[PDB]
Amino acid sequence: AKTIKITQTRSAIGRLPKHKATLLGLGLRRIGHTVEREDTPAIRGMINAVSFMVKVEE
Amino acid sequence: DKKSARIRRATRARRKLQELGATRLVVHRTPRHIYAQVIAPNGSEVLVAASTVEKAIAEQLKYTGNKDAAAAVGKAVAERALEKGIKDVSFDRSGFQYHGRVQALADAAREAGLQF
Amino acid sequence: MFTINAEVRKEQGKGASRRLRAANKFPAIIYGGKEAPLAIELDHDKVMNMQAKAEFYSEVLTIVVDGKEIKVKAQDVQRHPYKPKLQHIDFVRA
Amino acid sequence: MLQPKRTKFRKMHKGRNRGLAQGTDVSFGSFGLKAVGRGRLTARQIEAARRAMTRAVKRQGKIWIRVFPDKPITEKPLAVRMGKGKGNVEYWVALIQPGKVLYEMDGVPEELAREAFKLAAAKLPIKTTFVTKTVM
Amino acid sequence: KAGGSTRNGRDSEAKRLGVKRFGGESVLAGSIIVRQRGTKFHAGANVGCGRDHTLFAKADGKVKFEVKGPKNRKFISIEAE
RNA sequence: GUGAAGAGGGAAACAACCCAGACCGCCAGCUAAGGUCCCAAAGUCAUGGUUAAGUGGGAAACGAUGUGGGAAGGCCCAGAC
RNA sequence: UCCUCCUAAAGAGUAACGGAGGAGCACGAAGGUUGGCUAAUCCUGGUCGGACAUCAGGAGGUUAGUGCAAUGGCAUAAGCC
RNA sequence: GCUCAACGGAUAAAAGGUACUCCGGGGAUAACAGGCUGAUACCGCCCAAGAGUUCAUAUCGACGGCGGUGUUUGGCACCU
RNA sequence: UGCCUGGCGGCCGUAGCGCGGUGGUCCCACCUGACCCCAUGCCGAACUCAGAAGUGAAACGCCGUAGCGCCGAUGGUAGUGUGGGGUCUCCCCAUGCGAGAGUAGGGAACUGCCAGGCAU
Ligand SMILES: [Mg+2]
Ligand SMILES: [Mg+2]
Ligand SMILES: [Mg+2]
Ligand SMILES: [Mg+2]
Ligand SMILES: [Mg+2]
Ligand SMILES: [Mg+2]
Ligand SMILES: [Mg+2]
Ligand SMILES: [Mg+2]
Ligand SMILES: [Mg+2]
Ligand SMILES: [Mg+2]
Ligand SMILES: [Mg+2]
Ligand SMILES: [Mg+2]
Ligand SMILES: [Mg+2]
Ligand SMILES: [Mg+2]
Ligand SMILES: [Mg+2]
Ligand SMILES: [Mg+2]
Ligand SMILES: [Mg+2]
Ligand SMILES: [Mg+2]
Ligand SMILES: [Mg+2]
Ligand SMILES: [Mg+2]
Ligand SMILES: [Mg+2]
Ligand SMILES: [Mg+2]
Ligand SMILES: [Mg+2]
Ligand SMILES: [Mg+2]
Ligand SMILES: [Mg+2]
Ligand SMILES: [Mg+2]
Ligand SMILES: [Mg+2]
Ligand SMILES: [Mg+2]
Ligand SMILES: [Mg+2]
Ligand SMILES: [Mg+2]
Ligand SMILES: [Mg+2]
Ligand SMILES: [Mg+2]
Repeated sequence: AKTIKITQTRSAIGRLPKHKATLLGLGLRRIGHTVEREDTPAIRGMINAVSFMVKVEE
Repeated sequence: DKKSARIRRATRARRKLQELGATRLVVHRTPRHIYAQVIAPNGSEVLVAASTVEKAIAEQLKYTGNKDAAAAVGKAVAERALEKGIKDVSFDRSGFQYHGRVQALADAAREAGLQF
Repeated sequence: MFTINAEVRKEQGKGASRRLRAANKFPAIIYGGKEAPLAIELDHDKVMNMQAKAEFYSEVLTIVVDGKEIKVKAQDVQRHPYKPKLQHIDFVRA
Repeated sequence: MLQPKRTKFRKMHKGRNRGLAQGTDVSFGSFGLKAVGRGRLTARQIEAARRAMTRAVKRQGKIWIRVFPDKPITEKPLAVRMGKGKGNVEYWVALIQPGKVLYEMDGVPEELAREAFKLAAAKLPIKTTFVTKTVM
Repeated sequence: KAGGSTRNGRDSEAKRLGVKRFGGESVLAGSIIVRQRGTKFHAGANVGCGRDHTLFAKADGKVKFEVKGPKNRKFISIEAE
């Protein structure tokens, strides 16, 4: 119900700790990892925060 | 000037009773009249009031601004306060000296039954 | 008389204003009176030529937006700090 | 050579020189010498460009100096190791942002102000330009 | 070419002042809210002022920052909780 | 943040830079930075311009009818330069 | 060794043989409480009396004061009788 | 009752020399040289007030400005 | 319910100054007197008491007034979080936040409880 696909497209090696925690909150683990999350403003805020290294499919 | 220095002279004990939450008897003194009012601890509403400007008090008196009028006022405001169930207050001199008409008022209210 | 052609800004802010001054334009605003303020954009080389005269800053100017003439006056202008260019102009409805 | 008479403190941090300037418009006179680059102007560079335009106008017209050197600059002496306190105050500078009007001038023609400010800008490390009094 | 010194080597220890409990933050009675030198803040309802102008809670509840008075001074009060 | 304690690919080579985190094996595929004339894997790809300096492929104040584009101006078939 | 400000990057904290200043006490009242009061400076007039004593008025409104360094406070005065 | 002030105070109680020297270690740390840098130095250049009978630029060039080299005096302490 | 005044607040300058006007039945203020209660490091000035002949001069209150003070958009600019980039002492791009100053303009407060007076 209003769920979207989020796909990690870049690495998280040199990234900030807050961005690594945001990717953990989305549940992304490795590159090309496509995950399925609900569409809330909190989810959209994490995607906004790491939009450079994810790809939202909706 | 004189009004302002009286307010500066009163505004320490007024703020102290403001934070004590004290129901407070407020005296106001003129050369001709003397005023009294019992104020709630919020300071925004009154409970009872008495004066020498009222007819029921002034018509029994010689002059409205002597010690006998001030004692009649403190008696009337105490009997109205005890009618309304207000017994314990704190006396606000309102920047006057506790002396003369103010003291005779507070002694009348103590004698009529208020406790301060 | 100076007749200036303008267009209503579809978007505002810093990125838009930088991007207009990139594309040889500059924003302005018409305000005053009871009407709401109107966020316009002008051609830079035209208005930069028109402002060299003191008539520009004295007379009443006609601004055409959507074929709708608005008689204004030049209230204030923000200039580039070291280039002969215009950042932004305030127009008060006369 | 311009220099403050008194100072609240004798020395100052090195700081930075980022940002745009404030003395942008030609306030007092008719013609102006506007800074385009960024940097610091010493009191010697200011007084040399003042001499070059005072002589180029034959004391005709009036010349304003919009800047003032108020930042002390320290240097350590030669063959002194890097510790043991901050260096000694040697000279005074004025921090210059782009857009700062450095000088103003009136009472002279435009072409004379061009050749005077050109003789002055040849004494200055930063790149300048010529400006006039704009209405508004 | 050896020489120099520095008459300016001193400094004192950091006293760890500031606001210990912020707004909307439930405290116990006696909890230190603010340590400060002067009365940069002032004591409101259910808030005592210490010997060193320290603001402590006289009761339990939430901290309320508010601006009152003609001088626009900043008061700290404890809301009930 | 990386190295330290981290290999791999690129930056000619180049701990700390860019991409990216090596369980093992495969004569399988897709990609990152960076690249596609030969050394040396992949476009002598397409379309439209600029440069003539080997600029690219090292550097300033300043200087100069180099050349491309744009907006305006003042003289001018009552004859301009 | 201790205190104050800056460096210190708007919570705390944060270094250098970095920039500037102080302390190693005092007070039996300079503490407590009640009551009351409100400065600096300048102007005018005025015996000795003068730039400047004291006195009266006026502007001002804390630019003063705080036992001592600086900072933060202080009119409900924490200042003064 | 301690200027134990070297102020978390080695003891109640303590200054120096070694080119007559010695041991353990360090390129964690100096002198030589190299390296980085280029303040300084040196070599150029820009403007041109003037000097040069007149005449800024034959030769010089004040006040000031921009670079180059790595060449002096130095800075750092990366190798030993 | 209307007007006016006094007291106590709320709020803390859109509420404050200034300028002009205006008020006295009541109230308030000044006032009259002081041997007394009480008071002056002298003084009934203040504090206090006993009063009410006079006056609204001052103060205070009210009304008006934009010389200020104050408030204050819209747009833009500065800055900046993240990511990227350059000619990297400093800037640019995408995106998010977004001032200060200034401008137009606003603006000569609003409101609660009690008591009294005159009208209604
Ligand atoms: Mg941006
Ligand atoms: Mg590696
Ligand atoms: Mg390689
Ligand atoms: Mg590598
Ligand atoms: Mg390489
Ligand atoms: Mg492929
Ligand atoms: Mg690619
Ligand atoms: Mg090949
Ligand atoms: Mg801090
Ligand atoms: Mg911080
Ligand atoms: Mg004391
Ligand atoms: Mg008191
Ligand atoms: Mg005198
Ligand atoms: Mg010791
Ligand atoms: Mg120790
Ligand atoms: Mg040995
Ligand atoms: Mg070493
Ligand atoms: Mg060496
Ligand atoms: Mg060099
Ligand atoms: Mg040099
Ligand atoms: Mg000659
Ligand atoms: Mg020469
Ligand atoms: Mg030169
Ligand atoms: Mg080191
Ligand atoms: Mg070597
Ligand atoms: Mg009036
Ligand atoms: Mg009297
Ligand atoms: Mg009057
Ligand atoms: Mg804005
Ligand atoms: Mg603003
Ligand atoms: Mg006002
Ligand atoms: Mg008024």
